[PDB]
Amino acid sequence: VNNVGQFGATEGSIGAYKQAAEYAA
Amino acid sequence: IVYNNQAPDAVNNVGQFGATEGSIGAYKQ
Amino acid sequence: SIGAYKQA
Amino acid sequence: IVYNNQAPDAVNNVGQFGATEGSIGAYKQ
Amino acid sequence: VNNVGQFGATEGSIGAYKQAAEYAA
Amino acid sequence: SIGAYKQA
Amino acid sequence: KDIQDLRTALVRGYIDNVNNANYGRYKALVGAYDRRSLLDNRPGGVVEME
Amino acid sequence: KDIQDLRTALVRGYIDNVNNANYGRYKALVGAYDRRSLLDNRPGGVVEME
Amino acid sequence: MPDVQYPINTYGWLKKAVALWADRDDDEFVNQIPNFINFAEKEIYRNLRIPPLEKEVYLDIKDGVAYIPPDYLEAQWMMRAKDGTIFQVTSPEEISYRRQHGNQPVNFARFGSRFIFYPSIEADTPYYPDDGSPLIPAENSVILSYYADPPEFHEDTDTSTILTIAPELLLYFTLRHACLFVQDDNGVQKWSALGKAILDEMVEQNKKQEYSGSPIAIPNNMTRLQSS
Amino acid sequence: MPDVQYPINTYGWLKKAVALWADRDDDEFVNQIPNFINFAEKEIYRNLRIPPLEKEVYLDIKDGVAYIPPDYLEAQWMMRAKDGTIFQVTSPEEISYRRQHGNQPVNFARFGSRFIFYPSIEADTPYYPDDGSPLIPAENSVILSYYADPPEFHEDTDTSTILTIAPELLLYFTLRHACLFVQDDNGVQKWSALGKAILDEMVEQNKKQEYSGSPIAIPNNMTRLQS
Amino acid sequence: MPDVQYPINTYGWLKKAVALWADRDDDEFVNQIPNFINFAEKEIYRNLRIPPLEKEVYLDIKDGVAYIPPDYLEAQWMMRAKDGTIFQVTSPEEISYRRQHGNQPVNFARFGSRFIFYPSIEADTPYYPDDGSPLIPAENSVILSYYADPPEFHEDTDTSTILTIAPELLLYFTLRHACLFVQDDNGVQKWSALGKAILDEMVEQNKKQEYSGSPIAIPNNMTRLQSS
Repeated sequence: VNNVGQFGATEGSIGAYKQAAEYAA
Repeated sequence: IVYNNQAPDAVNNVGQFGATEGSIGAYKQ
Repeated sequence: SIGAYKQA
Repeated sequence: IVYNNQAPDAVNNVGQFGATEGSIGAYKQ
Repeated sequence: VNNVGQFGATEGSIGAYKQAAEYAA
Repeated sequence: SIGAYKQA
Repeated sequence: KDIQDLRTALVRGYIDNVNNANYGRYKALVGAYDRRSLLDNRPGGVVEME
Repeated sequence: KDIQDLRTALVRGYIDNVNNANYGRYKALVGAYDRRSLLDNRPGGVVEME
Repeated sequence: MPDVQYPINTYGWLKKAVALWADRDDDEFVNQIPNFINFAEKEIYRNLRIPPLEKEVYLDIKDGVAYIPPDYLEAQWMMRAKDGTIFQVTSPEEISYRRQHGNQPVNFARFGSRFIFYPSIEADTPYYPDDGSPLIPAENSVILSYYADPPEFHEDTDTSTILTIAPELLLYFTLRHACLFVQDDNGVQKWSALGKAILDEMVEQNKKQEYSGSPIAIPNNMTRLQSS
Repeated sequence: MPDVQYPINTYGWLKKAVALWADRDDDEFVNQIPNFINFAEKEIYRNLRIPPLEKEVYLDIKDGVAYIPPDYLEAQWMMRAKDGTIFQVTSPEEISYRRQHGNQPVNFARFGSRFIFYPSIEADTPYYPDDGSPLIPAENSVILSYYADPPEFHEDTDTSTILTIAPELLLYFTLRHACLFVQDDNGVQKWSALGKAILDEMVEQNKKQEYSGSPIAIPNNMTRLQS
Repeated sequence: MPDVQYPINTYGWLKKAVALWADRDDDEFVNQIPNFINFAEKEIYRNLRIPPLEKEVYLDIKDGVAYIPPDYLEAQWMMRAKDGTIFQVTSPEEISYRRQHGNQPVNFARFGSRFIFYPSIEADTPYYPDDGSPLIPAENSVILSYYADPPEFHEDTDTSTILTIAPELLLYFTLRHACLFVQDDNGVQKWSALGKAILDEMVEQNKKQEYSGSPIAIPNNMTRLQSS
């Protein structure tokens, strides 16, 4: 674990999903 | 390092681009 | 060859 | 005028270099 | 003894001991 | 010919 | 002999002066680095902020 | 004789003046050393902070 | 009233430490602690920019129509994975001018929810329903680095780097909205000041982290490479 | 009568002293002393930069790439085990232009979580064996000195260099958050002022040991090999 | 309550004069007077720089790896014991440049917990377990003068130059933390002001002591010695 270290981890995002346009394409 | 191929699961509770509670259904469909 | 951005 | 050949006896209660309460044992060993 | 004189004495240090690296060497 | 500073 | 030496010294002085002026180091504060913009040396796009 | 001596003195004066001006010492405060940046003499990267 | 362990690691213990640090705890209050935490995290991520919330990903240009991902908040360095090349952002008018008037440099802009590029780029990526298949990224594969919007807490076991790095920040920024929900101003002001101080400390740390290994001195760059 | 020792050097004695300087002896307050000390240590190390919390480690460059350690806060001088050759930080737009338009200086950048060196230097790690044998450093090595973040106590007997150097620092900075928990303003102000003064003294001490013992005049003449 | 003699010479009498000058004396208070004195002495030595806490000692360079002693706080003049020579401190980059590009002057830097030197110095010193044996210091023996961190009191009979030169300083700087331990602000402010005034007087004395035997006038030094 990191105490104040910013590189000790990386929080994920909402979701690695594209837009509706890419799905339509 | 990764690709954006996963499926929609949530909405952008913070962020001026993307989906909304009234549009996530469209993404999923 | 560029289109508009329709709604979802 | 002198040399630093004596043995470790205490910790640096003031000073950003040297030993600590969790490291004096290493110096002595 | 000195009253305010700074050269009237010289307080020792913590200890005239080296680092672990010098002992290892 | 220079090394790092290991812990005590 | 002396003259030669003398001149050299003077010349040396001059030289080193120029040898520094050509470096063109920039003085700056802390809250204005903007490394992406500063390191980028292009005619346009610099950020002299703060 | 005197003239010679005289000239020397004058010359000496001039010389020492230059012999100091070429040093180019810099005056500075305490909270602006930044030794890593100052000692580094390259055309770009200096930090004249504070 | 409630108890809590020394480290505030998860949402479950944070929502209880909130009610602890504010004796204003009851049914009508604890039920909205999630909303206060939501408001606090929104107020935080609206302007907080740090590595741990970043995200790198390949893009699909398709010479134009290329779209902005949903989690886009701010773009970091943008480049490729072949010999290295950094893009620079310009305005729509510059690209419209480049189109007619006319390939070492590459520009791009932001047309609504798209990323336009003057050259007809042909970046390739695997389609959506692809199963695993890292695909061994092919050439002409641009890699984008930006700041992604983090997820919202939905389970007590759900944790985040913010909890393990700085829980007092969230606790204060949510006690702000809590003391707003009830009628209280001194606590609001104090918690707001403390949260702002913590955020300033964090952003200053991020600043002192970047370009912090040596000084800089521009070596009078006058494009030594002109022949090409 | 919670009694602490004179040489405050551990986590348990620090906790007892915090509970002492805040005479209230109640579970509602004592059970959160760990949280207050956590907040204090996260407030101090987040912007404190001094030698003792530094660290040296060898990198494992494969081909002009690397990965930052999980305990990285700020980097300072980097070099190789031989000849020195201090590296200098640059930006992506320059370390990517060098490749196109490019005795041999070195440059490195930070691409999120990866150090990218232009010349494509190669590095190796030393001999790992733990059989009471030396590490036997490796040739073509690169040394990095960074301000490592310390680990959380999570134990009574645990300690740190701060407890020996400036225990009053953590004491006051945690009593600050304590007197914030309970609505006590004057105490917050006093403890914060004292902690700020202590941190100022520390940072000033770290400055008076720098490149001071010499005149600031006669600017250096590191011009070139061409006289 | 307790008694004390006119001169506050030792720790034993100082810890009693502290309780005397502050009627706030009792079991729960006297037991922590050592901690208050520890905090006061730490706050003092953190920035106090004067002769009586200095220390000269020979070093072992070993052409590089030479390490900083534990008691290092600030370096005074650094030189040798053979014909005299003063070193000047520079940055790591200057030394790295000197290494490749290339012996009257000698520089040095601070690499973490080491003192680097560009020339391959071969200073010699007796090893650790040596018994006595002053060794009649050999040549190439550098002598370092710095400010050493003084020892912490551990016995009532333990004394220090600070007690014999200025006990009121310690007494005030520790009554500060005492009046902080208990709830009191006026005393805190007054004792802090008095201690700061005493420290200012002492540092001003140290200042007026240095270079205080004649005026100065640079005799237009333009390196009369150039032939070599």
